[PDB]
Amino acid sequence: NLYFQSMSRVLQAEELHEKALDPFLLQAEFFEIPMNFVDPKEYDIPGLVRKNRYKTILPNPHSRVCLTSPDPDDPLSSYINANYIRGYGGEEKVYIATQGPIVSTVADFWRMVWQEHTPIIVMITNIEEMCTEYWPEEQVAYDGVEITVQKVIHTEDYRLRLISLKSGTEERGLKHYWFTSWPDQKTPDRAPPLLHLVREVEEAAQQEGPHCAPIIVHCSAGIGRTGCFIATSICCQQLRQEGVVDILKTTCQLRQDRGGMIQTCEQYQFVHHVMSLYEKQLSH
Ligand SMILES: O=P(O)(O)C(F)(F)c1cccc(-c2cccc(C3CCCCC3)c2O)c1
Repeated sequence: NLYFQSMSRVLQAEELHEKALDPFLLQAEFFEIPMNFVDPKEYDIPGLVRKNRYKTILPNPHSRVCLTSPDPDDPLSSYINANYIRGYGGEEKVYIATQGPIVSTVADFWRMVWQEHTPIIVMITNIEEMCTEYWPEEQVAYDGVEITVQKVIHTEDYRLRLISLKSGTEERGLKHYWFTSWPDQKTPDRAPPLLHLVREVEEAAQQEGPHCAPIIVHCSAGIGRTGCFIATSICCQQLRQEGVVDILKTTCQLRQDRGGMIQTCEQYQFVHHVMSLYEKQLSH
């Protein structure tokens, strides 16, 4: 409740199923949630224009990812349009939501991957929408870190890249999930590929073992599709643990961390479609 009054609506199975199919109640609920957008005058940094895809979609200062190398005291070098996002039960830094890298922020994005020890990146972008292609065909170096694409795995809904990151003697692995099945119309029949991605990523996150480093999630602005992916991921754990889903409370938690998380009402309804489907799958 730090930045605005959180709201809650605890849904058991029947209400969840019915709520996903009630666009009139969904829009009434959705448009009562504060966007929690940052006033652009909150940042007064020369050269900042080149770091933002959109001038009104800025990272909330309290949860902003600061790039501490090579100069934490330089407001521009330290800047990236990204926020730490709490996971299920308020766990700190489960995710980082960021905008899709642009030409001038490609190297900044890799500085963030390196700083945070990110083991997983989730990219939600259509092949037609091509975010700047920030990974190499085979190999590239950015600020002392050699990035190598070791393997490309093509599945129906995502391209998985197994990437190696090397700097001096230390080597780290990274899994890059490029999801290509984001739908134009957020109808219930388009929910299974997103649910499959959510489940595949949470299993890969568990395989990292204790205190998994932040998972980076991005789409064009880093709020809409990113908000849907993260909200779904949190609610899948809530459903398995508690037997209920609270998409409203989860959306508020996301907005406190980054303004605008779950951008449209159609995206809000889509999360309900995904969660209603997962509840039916779990029931078996
Ligand atoms: O499901 P999707 O394709 O992502 C969608 F939500 F439908 C959708 C459709 C069309 C545009 C955007 C969008 C994406 C990034 C930034 C913005 C800005 C918001 C603030 C003002 C400037 C534009 C967008 O409007 C999202």
